[PDB]
Amino acid sequence: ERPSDLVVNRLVLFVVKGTATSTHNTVKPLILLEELGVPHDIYVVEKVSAPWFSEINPHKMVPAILDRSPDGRDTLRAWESTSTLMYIADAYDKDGTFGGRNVQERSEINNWLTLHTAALGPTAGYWLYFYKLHPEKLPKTIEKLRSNITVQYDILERRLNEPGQQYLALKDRPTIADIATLPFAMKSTAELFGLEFEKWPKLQEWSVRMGEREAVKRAWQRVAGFGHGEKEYGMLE
Amino acid sequence: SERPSDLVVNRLVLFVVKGTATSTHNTVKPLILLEELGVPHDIYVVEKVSAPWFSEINPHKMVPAILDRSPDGRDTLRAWESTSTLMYIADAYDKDGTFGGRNVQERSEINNWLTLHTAALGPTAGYWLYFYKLHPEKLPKTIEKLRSNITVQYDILERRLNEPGQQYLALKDRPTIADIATLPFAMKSTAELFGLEFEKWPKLQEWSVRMGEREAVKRAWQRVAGFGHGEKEYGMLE
Repeated sequence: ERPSDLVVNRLVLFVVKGTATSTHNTVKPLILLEELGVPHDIYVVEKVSAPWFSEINPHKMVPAILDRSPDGRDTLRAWESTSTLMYIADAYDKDGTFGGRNVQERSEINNWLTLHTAALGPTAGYWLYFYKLHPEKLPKTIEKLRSNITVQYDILERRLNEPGQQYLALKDRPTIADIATLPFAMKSTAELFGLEFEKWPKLQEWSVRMGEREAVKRAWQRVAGFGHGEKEYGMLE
Repeated sequence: SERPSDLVVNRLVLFVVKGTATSTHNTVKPLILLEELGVPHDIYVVEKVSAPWFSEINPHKMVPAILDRSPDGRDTLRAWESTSTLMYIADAYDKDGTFGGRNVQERSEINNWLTLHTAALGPTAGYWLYFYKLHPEKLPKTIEKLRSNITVQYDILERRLNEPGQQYLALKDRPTIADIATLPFAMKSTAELFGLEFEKWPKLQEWSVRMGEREAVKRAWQRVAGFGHGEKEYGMLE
């Protein structure tokens, strides 16, 4: 079965009702969609648990993307934020502006993108679970995860301190790697972790440089408002 | 912080450590693909991942890592994080898209299941092994929760493999970098280390034995166990 209003004519990004702690992963694909000007629709999921949604993403989370295939005969699906970034970059960044133009560029883009996906992303994800969602409070665990977040921030700082290394993967311009990292490496998010983000200056400078991009501003502005517009759930107009 | 005398990049150099039961689950992943594609490569057994010269190669101070020559051969590039190593090898040495994916459709599913493993099972297992063995104190209330999350992942993989003709995680027809990335953390030996009955997920076990029958996978497990236990313990192997 399926919902009535769910129809794919363009890329379809699945999000939830905007909050502080529900947007840090959904904003990632939205930043890239805003950077490339890809035509897309927003579908606000009421219950990620809903059986129809688990057929789209078996991990039962946002973001998730349903899109028609290149030919336009069949539809494609992408889930896990890092997997949404790659799929867009594959299908919409033909110039490799954000995906990488050759093997050498991609090699560094996949390094920093994957580092985030495997280290800082899960570490931050587990931290938020044990802090807010876990029925019991385990402060020894929450402390060890907060300790691991600083180890990651350190690795980002070290990289951004290297000569002319303005962005994480490439010196010259931002890549999906930078988009994947920004939501878990900004002053707002550091403060939530109970960290002084000034301690990592170059990582703070980097976050501000990224934050001043019009596409990043629009993404944060829009992702906050989803589910608080004229339509509470389903396909937004 | 000198780069060791014997460290030279004439071809793809895969960085590993001394082979154990604990030290081959991530370093086997790029080695499986290298064996599957028959890529010419060297093995460099790192004595100390803490060594400052190694931190210049992989700032996360872990294996696997890769130094390789650029396509033209004039420049030197690096790959670190097991999932990053697979994606690089596929990009540089899998032009047919046999494991990397041939078109957008195939890659979409390959990236999905690859990323799931990279973001969910991989980091969950890695945190589980840490608190169990490496963390000075043992906190039972936390460690149980990670084991409880490993099962939720095993359940998602079982649901996928139960779909009609879904012989492999990403694609129906053949194995991809997604399957190579998941295997080490979804096999009977690794399920028993987690204190789980791997029979409870039949199709996932069927998948795990079928992947083990592949000659490239057998060669990888064989070789990765033997690194550092040969005549040369550390440095570039021959």
